[PDB]
Amino acid sequence: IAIAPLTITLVREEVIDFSKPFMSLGISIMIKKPQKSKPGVFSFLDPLAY
Amino acid sequence: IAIAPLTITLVREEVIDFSKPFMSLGISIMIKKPQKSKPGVFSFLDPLAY
Amino acid sequence: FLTVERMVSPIESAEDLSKQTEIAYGTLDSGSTKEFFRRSKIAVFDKMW
Amino acid sequence: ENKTVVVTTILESPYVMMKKNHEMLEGNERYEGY
Amino acid sequence: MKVGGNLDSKGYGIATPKGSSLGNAVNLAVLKLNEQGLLDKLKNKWWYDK
Amino acid sequence: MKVGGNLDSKGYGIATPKGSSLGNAVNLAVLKLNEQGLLDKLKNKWWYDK
Repeated sequence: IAIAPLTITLVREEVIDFSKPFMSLGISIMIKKPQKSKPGVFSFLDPLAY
Repeated sequence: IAIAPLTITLVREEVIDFSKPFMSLGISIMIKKPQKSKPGVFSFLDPLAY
Repeated sequence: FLTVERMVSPIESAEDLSKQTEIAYGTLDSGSTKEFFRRSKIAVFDKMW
Repeated sequence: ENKTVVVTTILESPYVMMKKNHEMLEGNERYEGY
Repeated sequence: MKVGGNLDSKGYGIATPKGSSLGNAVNLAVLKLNEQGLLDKLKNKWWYDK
Repeated sequence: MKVGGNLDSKGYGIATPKGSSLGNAVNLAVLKLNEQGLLDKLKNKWWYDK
């Protein structure tokens, strides 16, 4: 028996049996993220230039 | 055959057959919407802080 | 600023339901929901039942 | 009669992970996860 | 208004008399459509597009 | 960073050999814990509690 994060598809059904799915999910997209710190005193003089 | 938005439970399996679930969902809570509230006096100071 | 964009929520979740009596709430009979709650083991769900 | 069932799986976090002390463990206890 | 999150996870499925023969092939076609994704576009029809 | 929404609907389920003896009763147990709600609790145990 297989108890693992196994995706159930028709072709996989075509060869063996499967139970009722316990966790529904979908395709998701992963990228990198820019982390800009919220400045302190400099938040004041922000707009123009020093 | 039952082709309908039927919820699938254990006892329902205990008597009949279900195919693999095709549409997932959860219990939902419905209420009446209120009207868009008007702030009043608070607008004098409301923004920028508490 | 200075807009009526409030859209207040009188209820937060079932947690708010368990702690109030102003607003009643029920379900549909001959349905799975009643079975779910009648067999639910969650504390808040129990009190709701 | 009562025999051991072969359970197959794959190393996936957090599905199947290795314990910190799996080295001193034995059998199924060597694993951890959902 | 729909308020709060979902309480749990459960979905819909096709029901057949326990022990009927059609259930298997029906399940197969259901899976095929799910991979075919046309069910999604139908969800857009009867949920979103109108 | 996880961006974008889901693409479709497919979930995880237990795999058994086509014609396995336990598959039915196993699926029954899955339905039990599903009605016992321990599932999402464990989901919090391995996803959210840390």
